[PDB]
Amino acid sequence: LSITHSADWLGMRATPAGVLYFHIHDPMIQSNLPLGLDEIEQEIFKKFKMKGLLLGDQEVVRLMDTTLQEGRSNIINAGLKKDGSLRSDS
Amino acid sequence: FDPALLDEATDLRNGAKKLLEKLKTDYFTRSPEQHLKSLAEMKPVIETL
Repeated sequence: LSITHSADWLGMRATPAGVLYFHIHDPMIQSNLPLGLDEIEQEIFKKFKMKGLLLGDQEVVRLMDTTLQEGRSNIINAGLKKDGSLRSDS
Repeated sequence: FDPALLDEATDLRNGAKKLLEKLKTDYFTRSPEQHLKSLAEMKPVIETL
């Protein structure tokens, strides 16, 4: 619906970027290693990585996670390798 | 050599590795002092329970 009406609804025709689920909860961190406050905050953050489906593009993933330069993302279930291509586990 | 035996000995060695890592993550990711501090910290909650 969002794509089919995209041109009419707000202005121009669009392209499916992805469908994402956001888990609403207050997670508990189960760590065997002692964590500083920043590291804890980071783990809590990681617990909110969105599952779903994406469109395989350097542009798409980078747009969804502008922090991601190389490796795995903590927001979207996708990653960028050193070569730059989308990694297969995405 | 013997590919079966060759690849089997490595399994045994990796077995030793996993055992050690398990021992480490179990008891030695925190100092004994840290462990005891955590334990002592939990005391008031137990008393409430």
